[PDB]
Amino acid sequence: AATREFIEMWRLLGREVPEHITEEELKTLMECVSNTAKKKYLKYLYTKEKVKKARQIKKEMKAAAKNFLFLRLWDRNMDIAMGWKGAQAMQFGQPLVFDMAYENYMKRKELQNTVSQLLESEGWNRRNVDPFHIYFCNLKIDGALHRELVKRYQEKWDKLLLTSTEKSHVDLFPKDSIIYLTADSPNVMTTFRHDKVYVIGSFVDKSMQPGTSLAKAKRLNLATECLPLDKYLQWEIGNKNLTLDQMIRILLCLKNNGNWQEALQFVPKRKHTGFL
Amino acid sequence: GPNTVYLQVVAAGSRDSGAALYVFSEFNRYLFNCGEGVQRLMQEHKLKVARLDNIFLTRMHWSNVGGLSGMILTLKETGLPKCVLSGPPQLEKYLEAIKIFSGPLKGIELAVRPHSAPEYEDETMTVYQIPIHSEQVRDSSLVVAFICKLHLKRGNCTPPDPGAAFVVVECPDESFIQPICENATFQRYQGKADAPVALVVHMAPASVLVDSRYQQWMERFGPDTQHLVLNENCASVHNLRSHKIQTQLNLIHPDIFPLLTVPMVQGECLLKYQLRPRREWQRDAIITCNPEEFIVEALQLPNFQQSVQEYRRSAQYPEIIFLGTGSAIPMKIRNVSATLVNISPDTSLLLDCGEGTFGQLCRHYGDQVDRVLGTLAAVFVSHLHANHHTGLPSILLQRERALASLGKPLHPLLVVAPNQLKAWLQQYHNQCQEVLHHISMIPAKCLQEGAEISSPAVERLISSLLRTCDLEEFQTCLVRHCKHAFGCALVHTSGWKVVYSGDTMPCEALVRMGKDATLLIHEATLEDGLEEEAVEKTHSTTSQAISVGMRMNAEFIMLNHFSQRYAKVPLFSPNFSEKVGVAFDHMKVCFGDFPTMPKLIPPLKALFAGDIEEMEERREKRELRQVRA
Amino acid sequence: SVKGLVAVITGGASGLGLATAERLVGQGASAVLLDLPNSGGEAQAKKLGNNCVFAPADVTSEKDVQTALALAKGKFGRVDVAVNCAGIAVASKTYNLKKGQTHTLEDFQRVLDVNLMGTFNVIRLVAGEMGQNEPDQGGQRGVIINTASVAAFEGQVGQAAYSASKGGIVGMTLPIARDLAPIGIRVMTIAPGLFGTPLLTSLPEKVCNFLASQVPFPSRLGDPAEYAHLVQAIIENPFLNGEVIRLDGAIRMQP
Amino acid sequence: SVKGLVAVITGGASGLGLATAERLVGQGASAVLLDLPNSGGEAQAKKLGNNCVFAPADVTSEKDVQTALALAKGKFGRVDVAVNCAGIAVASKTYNLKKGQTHTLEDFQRVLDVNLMGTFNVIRLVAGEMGQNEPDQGGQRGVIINTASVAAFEGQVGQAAYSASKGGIVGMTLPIARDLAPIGIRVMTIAPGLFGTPLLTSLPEKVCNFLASQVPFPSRLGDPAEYAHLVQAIIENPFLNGEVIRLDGAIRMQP
Amino acid sequence: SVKGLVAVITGGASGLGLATAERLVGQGASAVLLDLPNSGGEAQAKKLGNNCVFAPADVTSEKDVQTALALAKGKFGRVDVAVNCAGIAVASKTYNLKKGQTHTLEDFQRVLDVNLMGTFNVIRLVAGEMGQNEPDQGGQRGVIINTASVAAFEGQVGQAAYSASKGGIVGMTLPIARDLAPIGIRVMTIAPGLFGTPLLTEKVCNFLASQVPFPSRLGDPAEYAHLVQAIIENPFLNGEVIRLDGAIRMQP
Amino acid sequence: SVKGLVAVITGGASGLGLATAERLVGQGASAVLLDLPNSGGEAQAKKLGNNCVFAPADVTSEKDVQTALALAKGKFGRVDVAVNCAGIAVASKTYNLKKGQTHTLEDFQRVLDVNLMGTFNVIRLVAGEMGQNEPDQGGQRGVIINTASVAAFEGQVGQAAYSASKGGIVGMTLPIARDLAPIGIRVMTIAPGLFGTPLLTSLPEKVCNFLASQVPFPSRLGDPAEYAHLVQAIIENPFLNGEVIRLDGAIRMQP
RNA sequence: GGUAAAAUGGCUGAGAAGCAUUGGACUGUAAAUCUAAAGACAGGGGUUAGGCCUCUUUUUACCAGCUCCGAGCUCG
Ligand SMILES: Nc1ncnc2c1ncn2[C@@H]1O[C@H](CSCC[C@H](N)C(=O)O)[C@@H](O)[C@H]1O
Ligand SMILES: [Zn+2]
Ligand SMILES: [Zn+2]
Repeated sequence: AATREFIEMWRLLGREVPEHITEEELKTLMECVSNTAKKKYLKYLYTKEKVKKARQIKKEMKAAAKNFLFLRLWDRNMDIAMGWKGAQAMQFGQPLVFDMAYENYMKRKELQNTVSQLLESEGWNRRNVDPFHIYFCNLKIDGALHRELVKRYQEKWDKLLLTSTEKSHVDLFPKDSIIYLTADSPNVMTTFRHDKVYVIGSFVDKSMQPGTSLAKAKRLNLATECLPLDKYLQWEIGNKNLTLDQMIRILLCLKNNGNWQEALQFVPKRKHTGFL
Repeated sequence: GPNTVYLQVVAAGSRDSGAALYVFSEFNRYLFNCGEGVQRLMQEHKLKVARLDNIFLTRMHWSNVGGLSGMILTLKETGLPKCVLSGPPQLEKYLEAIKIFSGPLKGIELAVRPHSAPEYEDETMTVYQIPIHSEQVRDSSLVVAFICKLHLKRGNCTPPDPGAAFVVVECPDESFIQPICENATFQRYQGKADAPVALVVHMAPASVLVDSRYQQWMERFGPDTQHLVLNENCASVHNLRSHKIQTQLNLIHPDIFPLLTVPMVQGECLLKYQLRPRREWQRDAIITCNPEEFIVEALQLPNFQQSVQEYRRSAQYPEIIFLGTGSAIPMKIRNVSATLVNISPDTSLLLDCGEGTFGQLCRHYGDQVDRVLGTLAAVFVSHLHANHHTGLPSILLQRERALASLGKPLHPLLVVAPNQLKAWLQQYHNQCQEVLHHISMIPAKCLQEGAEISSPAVERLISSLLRTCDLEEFQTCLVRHCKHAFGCALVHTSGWKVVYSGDTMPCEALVRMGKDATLLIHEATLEDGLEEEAVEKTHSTTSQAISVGMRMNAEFIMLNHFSQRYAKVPLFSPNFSEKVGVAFDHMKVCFGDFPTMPKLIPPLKALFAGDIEEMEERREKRELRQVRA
Repeated sequence: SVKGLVAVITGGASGLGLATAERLVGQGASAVLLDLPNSGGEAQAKKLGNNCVFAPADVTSEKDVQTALALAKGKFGRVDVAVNCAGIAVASKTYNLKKGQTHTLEDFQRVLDVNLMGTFNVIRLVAGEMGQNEPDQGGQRGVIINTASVAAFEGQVGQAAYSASKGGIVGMTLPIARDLAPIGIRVMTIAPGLFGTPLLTSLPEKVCNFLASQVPFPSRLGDPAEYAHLVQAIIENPFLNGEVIRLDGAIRMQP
Repeated sequence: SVKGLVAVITGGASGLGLATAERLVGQGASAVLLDLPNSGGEAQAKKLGNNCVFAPADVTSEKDVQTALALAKGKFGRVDVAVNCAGIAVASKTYNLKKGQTHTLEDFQRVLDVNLMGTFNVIRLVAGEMGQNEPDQGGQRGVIINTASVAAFEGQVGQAAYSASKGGIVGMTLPIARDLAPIGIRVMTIAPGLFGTPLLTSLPEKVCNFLASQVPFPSRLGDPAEYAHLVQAIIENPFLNGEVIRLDGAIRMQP
Repeated sequence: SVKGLVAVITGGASGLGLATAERLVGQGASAVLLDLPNSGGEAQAKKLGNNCVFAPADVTSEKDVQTALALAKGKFGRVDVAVNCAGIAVASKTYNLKKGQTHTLEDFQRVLDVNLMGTFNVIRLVAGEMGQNEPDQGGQRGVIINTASVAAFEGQVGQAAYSASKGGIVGMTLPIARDLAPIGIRVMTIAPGLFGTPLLTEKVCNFLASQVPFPSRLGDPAEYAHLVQAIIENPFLNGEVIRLDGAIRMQP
Repeated sequence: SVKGLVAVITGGASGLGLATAERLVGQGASAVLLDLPNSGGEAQAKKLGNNCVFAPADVTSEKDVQTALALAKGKFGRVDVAVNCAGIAVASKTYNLKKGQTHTLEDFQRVLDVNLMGTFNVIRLVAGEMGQNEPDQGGQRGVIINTASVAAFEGQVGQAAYSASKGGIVGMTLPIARDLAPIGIRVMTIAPGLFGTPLLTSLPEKVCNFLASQVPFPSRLGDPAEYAHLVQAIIENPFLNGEVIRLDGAIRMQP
């Protein structure tokens, strides 16, 4: 199309536009109708090229650089040890559910961010001393989330020690032992219960539409809870919704006998001054 | 130069709203003809007042400066350092007169740019003021017309865009047609190629438009010139939320909640016209009123349908109409305080005249407003706070118009009010526009129980009031709200007694005076939570009003003057008995409806379930914060 | 050689117990399948041919095993080999502090009765059956082969009852071998690892795949044909007695 | 040191349990004697002082062990050590061809449930009590010590049920230690071998005298005080877990 | 099976290795005898047929084993099985208080060099030879079988050096199997008891034969060869010690 | 009690041997450190007081061990306990197909010449010294304690020479215990797991934390004071002989 | 319902950059590495020369307006 002409002319002006471009992202560019969307998309491409080029120079700068008990094969041993722990957790661990029913309310950017947060959350859960048993409920096959997950994990997807299913959490656990964590719940989480199942909505929701998780929970008459962020720290600025990795790390700290003043260490410091 | 500039019609000239524009720009904002109720309309449609630098008034008349005080106190609470007015030179005297009932309004700064003052230019627009004097210091024959010229914007090479000018013309009557036609300054822009005026806003009665001279005057501006006409011929709903609420409540009880009522382009609400980007009749936000959607939304409520079904399967004069049941600021659903009393089919009494009261009355009665104004016998003003008396001049002018239309003699109205109100109306009559020739005012102190006849004229006036309203006796007492704050009580020959408290606190003189009242109307500004604030602000809480009513032993109790904190409904404490009721805008209450009123509580709870739940949640959060403090 | 031998295989209607029956019948031996009546033992017996007879019996019951042995003696005339492949398992931790759960005594007792008690019952009755056999020219009267998973040496979490039963079998292997030495009966034990039997399929698929991948060589689940091959090797070899052979793949099971 | 510790000793009214109780009470600890009502444990509890109490219970029944643990918690408010020195023993060959005798299933069942099932019952019920203790500086919550004679490794003729029970105890030690590792409870096993308990004294005097000569060094029957010393050493050492220790004096049993 | 399969058998001139060679060649395999030049294994290699070749070598010497493996590669082209059946034995008490005699360090070291060091020396080279084989469809490249007597568990009086070497082999089995697992080589160990080797063959031998529970006789190298063949055939045996004993547990 | 005992500790200038010497001297015994001259054991002997004497000797050569024993007899007059806590560790694969690398024979030989041959040399020379002692009232003349490793049971990739040497000690601990039984000398073996010796604490922090997490309970590296405590318990107990004790924490080595 | 300020979806920034994350490597003890993936400062709009201007959402503060002149509780 004619978009390449304005691309080159803005590159001559250097108005925060990518140095080069590929065909597929170019078609995505003409699939942007607002000049603001095209400007934001071009800036995203521009910052991608800059960071990719900037990090390359670090390789060049690095290029300027008996009796033993064990061979230096530590990475394999850590991986195998985490695998054994995960295999045991898949049988005797406490279930934790990620609800993938929010695939409709997320745009492409929020979908990619959700996948990244899910990757980080699973990685943090694997390394723990007492991991959960992570469930991926309402994960429709060949869906957008499923396709992205199998793209990022590649062949590891078939070997991850977690249960992925197309069913719902209500179809796997008794309705009494299910607690749907959400920021809009009226009930305030007091203590971590080891006999309950906690559901975390795999949601990003940058274009804030609060109450989605609460509506989904109340539709099935499920119990709801909210973190006592307020009771333990001075909330200054920022929405009380937390990322998936922060939520799983808070739950892991609580699960391991930690107190609230220690579990809330993973809340970003830019949101609260300090504890009470 | 700014990148976008467009106009917007806040009010379309309808008899109940007046006319007003709203010039929006990236650098400045302007307003024209701030009439009564303009603040409420602009707040409802989310029109920001943060950077309202200038307000242009095209004529020194209450239809153009009615809501000026409300806008001034709002901009102040907004934090604007200075606001500049433009129009007739009489504004200075008007500003002096406003301070009589208000304070000195020290915070905000007021400036006046009369027509004789040098031209004013801004970062986005140059404004010229054209003084026009009708054929044949108070001046009743001056009208100011505005010609606004935009700044030339250099092109992006893109050719530059020359400034496009628009003209606002006010022609209140036929007497102004020739001065407009013979004006030389208009011929400078009209008969030329200089920036052919993009759009001309005409605010003149339709009888003026059909005149041949005026028709030729508009045609001489060129073929490309548009013409917008706000001429009381508009058919558009201005208060959408009020219509929604009234239609929804009408589904419960129809009687208690009655239903409301040369090329040229007739103005509509929220109609726009861009000038800087391009020149088009945008028309993207035009309000659309459809009762079917409103009743569908009401019926789909979780509990409304069963509640109204249960109420319905269960199954005269005087009648009270609550025109306005809100305290300080006009809001989306509740206007400022007012109460119409219909003693007889031929006589009526207005219990309080807030700002824009006539607008609510016109909306309530529709084409019957002229007949209603004929029956208006007296108006009672209780304490000189703003938004309790500012709507009086509109009522007086509309009463004169209705009497002229209906063919009745102009007999002066009877006003019972504190003597301090005399100074405000006296200054307005002397400096700005003749009013006093319409009222015969009676001081409120002269009607006290222990009062004495100050003058024989006062005794004659009060006797005339008793004859006209057919009342047996009229009494007033000093309630404990502010300096010179009065209640009232009316007793008819039939024997029923009505008592109006007014802004007050729990008082003993009111209880003593209003003993054995048939119906009591009491202030209910706050709830039990903020009794300390109520004492500090000299107001009564809900339980305080209920206790006052019970002690006085009234047959029924009604509450009004709800605070801005309250959005739609007040709380319904278990103390709510069969005698305690609640008030909403535009409901009609008769003496036979007292048993019905308690039965309406479940349907009203259902209709506002979400709002009351949100209010309860907010109160609980506030209580938790207070405890944790 | 195993030609002409008669074998009694407990649990020989599925898994490890069926592979040995298939191999022995194919080689030319006669087999008797000893399994619960609910299992489709009769279908496998019909499939294997005229040298296979299904005997519905319960190992935990003395009368049932006696009736099965009587049927085997009536049909074939002698008993030369006995293979104990019947065995159940349970997955339950001894005590779960966080969940406040305790291992039930009923589960432990049932696992102990099926795995350990039933094996001893079959051993002590089949030994009496072999005692009447005329001695082979090498002095051997019969062979008894047991099964005791590698959990006897390296238990996993939630594998207390299974490890206890298998460890009991392993510990009692040698005393029984010394007991039957005068009457010329050899007692041998096999310690299979992860062999992909219906017992192991109770675990989730991903756990099974990970466990298979962790075998040093070959990195796969065990094949019951390999178990049958080892069983035949034990029968043919006359000098294997009172020893536990781990058919594992060199896998050591982590906690 | 073991001062202030509270210990529950099953079978602590004679033999190795009584010796362990004597040594532990002597060092300043508190002991609870868990034995049968007719074992005469009340006399021993009275003799050992007010720091030792007797709780009549049967280890094979859940209710009796629960009542005994409740009594111990009421008296001392804490349980820190659980030592299992209980168990019957029988002696009969699996099959006696020359006499036509077959091992009875009742004797095997009785020895199995008293020795193996009772030990697991006590362990699972005690772990609930130890789980309520606050972890110490090292994170330890309690120590569980079991007994499993050397018959688990090298059994003799007639020790079929005994070897099965002891081998089951040995095999289940590692999975149980892995189960309670997150809790903070250490599990250990001891192989007493040949000791001067009344069980070994029930044999003919000549047989016992000959047996004491078969120990390489020291050439005498084991002293129960030595077993008590080993138990105390296991309690004191914080790094001993999931291991079987043979306190046999380098003896290896012959056919 | 073992048809067309090449095996390298250490100490094949006589003993358990000779019987293993006889059985393997009988079944259709190819054997390479690796023993001392004076052991007289050339006559046995000639007797067995054209599928047996005598390669004189000393297991303690790297050069001898390398030349023997080169000869095996030249003759047959590949190596698939390695059976380490060589070893010496010595009876001597650690200390005799009555006589004042002390076990000599040279005697102890000589046994370790042949039994333990020789086995590892053969293993580390035959594994390199086996690494060149194309993987079998089951993934297997070769099988290594070691011999370590039951002295590694219950040694007798005077068997200090012998038990040390055999226990070393038993302990070495598992880590070597883990080392060669990615390559695809199975390492297995056999623990023979009382066998009719030339070392063991009147009163003492008769009593020892009676001591075995069942069968009450000395072992048979034919049975040892049968067990070796079974280990070769079975694909799931790896990193384990098998005790071909007869249920005999030695006494002090 | 160990008051008055004289102990010879090989490799006692650092690691487990130093901790054993510190504990034994603290309880009132006397120790003779036996380690290479360049290990700086003279400073440790000076620190421990006049009750401890450094003997510069190499366990591989017979002459230095004899000289050290003569020095110990001259200084104190007798040898009652011998603790072998000296050894080198080497990690190297048997064969690396990708790199084309082979385990060199020199690395294998020098591990045996220290861990296995040196231990036996010290044992045989000390047993002569202990044979001159008058027998104790219990018939004992001395105690010899070796130090194997868990690598002798679960070797990892690369620990082929280490496991061969440590496996030899586990294999030979029983025949030696029978050899010295008439004299009255007890031989015992300890197999520590992951201990915080200086050779192992030099590893980076990340791998040290991983190794600490590997141990089930307590989830930390072993403390040499615990090894010294176990050595003292073995010395005091008269019925421990010819057995290997795993001081591990229930850690089974990962492959 | 209003008024004002702010908003980093892994965390801190700076206004570039660090600490992090995912897949792969059988590492000879700097793997303290190599390689592939993901890098969007609330969300929409516009324009724009950045940067502004606007709409929406969320977080945190805040929400009546009695004027006179002399008699000095009433008088205009
Ligand atoms: N403050 C908080 N308290 C409890 N759960 C929370 C939380 N913040 C996030 N979560 C959980 O983690 C998820 C992160 S996404 C949050 C957005 C969601 N639309 C909502 O506002 O409800 C949530 O869906 C919820 O499951
Ligand atoms: Zn008011
Ligand atoms: Zn008021």
